[PDB]
Amino acid sequence: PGLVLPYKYQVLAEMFRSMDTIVGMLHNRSETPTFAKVQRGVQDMMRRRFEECNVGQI
Amino acid sequence: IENLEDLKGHSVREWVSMAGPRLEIHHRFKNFLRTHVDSHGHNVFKERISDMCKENRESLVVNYEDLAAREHVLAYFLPEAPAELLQIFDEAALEVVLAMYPKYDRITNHIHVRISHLPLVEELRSLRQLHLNQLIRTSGVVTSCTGVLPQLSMVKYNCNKCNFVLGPFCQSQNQEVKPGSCPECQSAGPFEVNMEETIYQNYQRIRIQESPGKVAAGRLPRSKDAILLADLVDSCKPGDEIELTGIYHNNYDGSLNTANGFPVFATVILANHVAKKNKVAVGELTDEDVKMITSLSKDQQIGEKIFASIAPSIYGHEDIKRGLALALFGGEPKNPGGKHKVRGDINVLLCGDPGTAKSQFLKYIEKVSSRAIFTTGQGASAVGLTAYQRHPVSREWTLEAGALVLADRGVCLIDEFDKMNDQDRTSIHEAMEQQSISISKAGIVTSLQARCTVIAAANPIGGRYDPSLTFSENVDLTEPIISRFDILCVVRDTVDPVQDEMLARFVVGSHVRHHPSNKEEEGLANGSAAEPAMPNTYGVEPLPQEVLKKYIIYAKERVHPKLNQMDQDKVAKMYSDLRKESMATGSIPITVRHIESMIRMAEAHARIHLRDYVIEDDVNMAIRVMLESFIDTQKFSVMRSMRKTFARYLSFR
Amino acid sequence: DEVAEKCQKLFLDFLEEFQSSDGEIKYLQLAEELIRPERNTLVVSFVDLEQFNQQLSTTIQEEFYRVYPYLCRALKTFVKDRKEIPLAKDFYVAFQDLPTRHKIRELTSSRIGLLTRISGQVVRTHPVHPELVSGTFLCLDCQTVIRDVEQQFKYTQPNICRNPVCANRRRFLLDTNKSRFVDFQKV
Repeated sequence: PGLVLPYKYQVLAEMFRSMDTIVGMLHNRSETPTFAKVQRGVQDMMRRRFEECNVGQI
Repeated sequence: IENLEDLKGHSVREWVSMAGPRLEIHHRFKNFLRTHVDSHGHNVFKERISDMCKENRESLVVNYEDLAAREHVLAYFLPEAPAELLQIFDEAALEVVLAMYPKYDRITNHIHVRISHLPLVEELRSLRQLHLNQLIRTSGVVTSCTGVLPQLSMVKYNCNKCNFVLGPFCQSQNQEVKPGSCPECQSAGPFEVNMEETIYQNYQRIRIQESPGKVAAGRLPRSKDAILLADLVDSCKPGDEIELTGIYHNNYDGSLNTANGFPVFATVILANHVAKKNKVAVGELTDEDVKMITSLSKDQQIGEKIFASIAPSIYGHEDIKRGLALALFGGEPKNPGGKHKVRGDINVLLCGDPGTAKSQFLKYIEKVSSRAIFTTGQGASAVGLTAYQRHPVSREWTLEAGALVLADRGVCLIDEFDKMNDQDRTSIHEAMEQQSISISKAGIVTSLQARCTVIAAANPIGGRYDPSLTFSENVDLTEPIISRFDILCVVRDTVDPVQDEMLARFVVGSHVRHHPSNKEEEGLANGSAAEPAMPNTYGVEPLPQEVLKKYIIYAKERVHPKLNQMDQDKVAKMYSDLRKESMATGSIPITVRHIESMIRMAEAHARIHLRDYVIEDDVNMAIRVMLESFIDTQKFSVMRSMRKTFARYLSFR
Repeated sequence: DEVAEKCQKLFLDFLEEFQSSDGEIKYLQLAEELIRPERNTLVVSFVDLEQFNQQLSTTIQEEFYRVYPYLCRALKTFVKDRKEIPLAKDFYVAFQDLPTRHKIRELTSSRIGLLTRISGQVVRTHPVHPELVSGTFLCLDCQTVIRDVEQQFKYTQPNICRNPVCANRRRFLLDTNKSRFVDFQKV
């Protein structure tokens, strides 16, 4: 069989790669990443707003 | 040498200390500089070598997304402790520029590489001792800068004992050599003062301040010392929101270690890379907001969409709210002349009868914008304005700044302007004529840029305002400052039984909506509201809060309206109709200020509807605004000769 | 001294014997937050310590400057039994909740070492400034690195180096990535 690709599930697949970069170099010796100040770091090359509904599907 | 995740009991500043794993890391970054593989496959890093040697710009930049995508196992080992990884990498760049360009060795070496676009940005308040010696990207507005300073870095001393002159020495603020362990195998002899054997090194210090956009009422600002070494010199200007990356390193003094017991304990930031931002903020916005603003702009009622949202606390005075929205854009300061730089800012001067709450209309525009300040009259003077002496601690000279320089490309709010001193009103004309100040102190001149829109609130002389007198004489202000604004729309409150039923009805409706107990079921509880929207005077729904935030950071930095040549000659002969009619009853004629200002409001309304060029529908609604403000500066008796005659011009759309 | 060591062994058992509301200790929920290296909360209630011991808490407030290094090593050992912690970050005792308040005009000459509370209000505000606590120097005579350098209230310099031949009787060199600082405010 072949393979398909939508548009709503491929965003969260590549977002996990750009998400571990703001949690590894900060939680080891500085503050702990939360769910408030991290909205700026995840709003760069994505140009899409991230809230709480996207967390329930992950 | 291959695997780097197995430190074997070592720390971060120990595994990359020897030359073991360095063999593979150095050979990987060296071959990648000449072999650049981007999207389509264009080697652009090879051409950048020949571009940095033309103007002797030793600042090789590189994108962080390129090094993080090719090596997924190296995107974390770099932001660890890059204090020693970038210093050793500078020697690798010298082996590349000299291998292909042998003529570059004639100039000085030690090329400091750069790095831009960092995935992390920290504010200037959350940094303490946990971020010590960490390359963190921190932005902020520049308060002041320093020019050339002859830093004592190497002083020659003539000695005679073994035919060896003493030197070079170390006396800079970075590191020094304390007496007791001389680098020349611990030797010392006679000294002799010279006069031409002293080679100084460039050294400048920059003041960093917080951005006024996140400053609330009831907070104290903080300062930050920024130390910049060589290479990156004169790269920033005072009063400009830029971006400078550096290492949060402590301060190592050398002047108080001979008398005091504790040295200067301070945390500064060194220089590594600069980035002058304005134009890059609109390119990094979201995508879902661009689609929703185009669906609402298709209607022909978007003009009154923002006029009904200005100050939703006091009802009435519709003509006042129209001038506040147009002054938020500030126009587009261009160069219409051929050698003279004509300013292009919309300056509005408000002055009403004390009793109608004139200062509450200004407290709303400062919260819906991105940069706005607020000052009084007796709280500042000629000193705390734009620039004013030295640093009397160890013989130093450092100029400072005021409040108009840091408020670049923003909206300034000045309260209590009529009670200002006479020596202060005659010194503010320099800042509101060229948007720049030439500080000529200590023989060092430096020009900057300060885009501001003066918004003041004056009061009549003594008691209340009297409409029987002219506006130029009713307020205790000079005459050269009046001919520098544009919108002079003033109002006079009086007892009117035909309209007093909406004032008492709107203040009691907003008293419950703006109550902290009512916000528990509205702001706290999502999906519920006690009172809906207030009945406006146009039947258009107002705007909440998030609409005005993403409105000025998009339309102002996207479409640039040009200057066409439509029926502009019709205004030429129309101006002559009022020029030879004003003195026929008793009024001053219209000067050339109302002619060159028509382009300001023409491009302001075209930016709302997103027009690439000016249209005739924008120049018509701009004449009714400049005429309604000029008639309020004369006598009420001559209003029947100007309004009835020019009734065809005050009725458009 | 053996007097300061006795006030630390009995204080370690206070965090497990004296309960709070139910059958849980208020310090149990605080231990889960100390694992994250950005928050160091060590609130100790004085009105609850007197319920378990009174003569033991007398020497704590009477002589507090001497038992200062003993409180840092006792709380670090107790939290070690809860969960293993790294050996690269210290703590600080946050003793609060004092029912006794002293007046600014009520002071003599032996007020040092007394853990009290002062009232009043602050007007002037100064920015933060670091402080050399745990540093590392380097002898410029024999080229030897000396670790574990604690700075009290003066310029504590190693008078005797590692080599028992000569020493550096002048100045040293401040380390870079091997020096922990603690910022403070001089309000």
